[PDB]
Amino acid sequence: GEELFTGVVPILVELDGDVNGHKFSVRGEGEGDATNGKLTLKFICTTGKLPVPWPTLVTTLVQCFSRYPDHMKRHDFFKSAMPEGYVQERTISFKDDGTYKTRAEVKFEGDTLVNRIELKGIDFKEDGNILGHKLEYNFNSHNVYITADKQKNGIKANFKIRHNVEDGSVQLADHYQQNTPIGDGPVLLPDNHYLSTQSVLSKDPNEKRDHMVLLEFVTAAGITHGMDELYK
Repeated sequence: GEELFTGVVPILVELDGDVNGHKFSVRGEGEGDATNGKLTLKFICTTGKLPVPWPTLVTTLVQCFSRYPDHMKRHDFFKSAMPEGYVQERTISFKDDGTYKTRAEVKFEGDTLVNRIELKGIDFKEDGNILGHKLEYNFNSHNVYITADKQKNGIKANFKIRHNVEDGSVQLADHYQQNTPIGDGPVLLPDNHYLSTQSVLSKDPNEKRDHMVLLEFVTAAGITHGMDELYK
């Protein structure tokens, strides 16, 4: 629940990936401040060079750090499933290109929130925008649309990421998401709402390994009932 997220929380991220047979690993570390909706992480490709553009991994690499406004806190499934955690699964369909399938478990290991991911990508084009590394190193702002999945006792989400391509075009990545709690504990199943997400990508000038520094802000919105500041 909310009590685990009231301060600054250390984060660890571990990804094992395989895209068109190219195997790679990513590790990240940082901290999250759910009260302000802020995440700061640094990621390293521990196997060498990354075979895909860093931006294509941003969404895969802990929505429990979203800032839910006071009047919406009963719609925060992610924190309600902690510390035991949840499984997050996605299909990410890159328009005119391949598909990522991801499975992650997000849970606390003591004081640390840990996101452990497996990623499998198939059907990518050798000189498409992904395997051809034609995406700009930046990120746009997007909304993540959430709805309850009573039958799986969790949530579904959908959104479309727009990756800037170096030639001025846009590479769409359609996201279909499911989250299911780990274990049988009670959870909060929300009304429809969304997460507004901003991200800033940068580099550590003293880092020689292939890496990504990330700052992210995430707030929940889309429900108005109970927000008295909106009356007048």
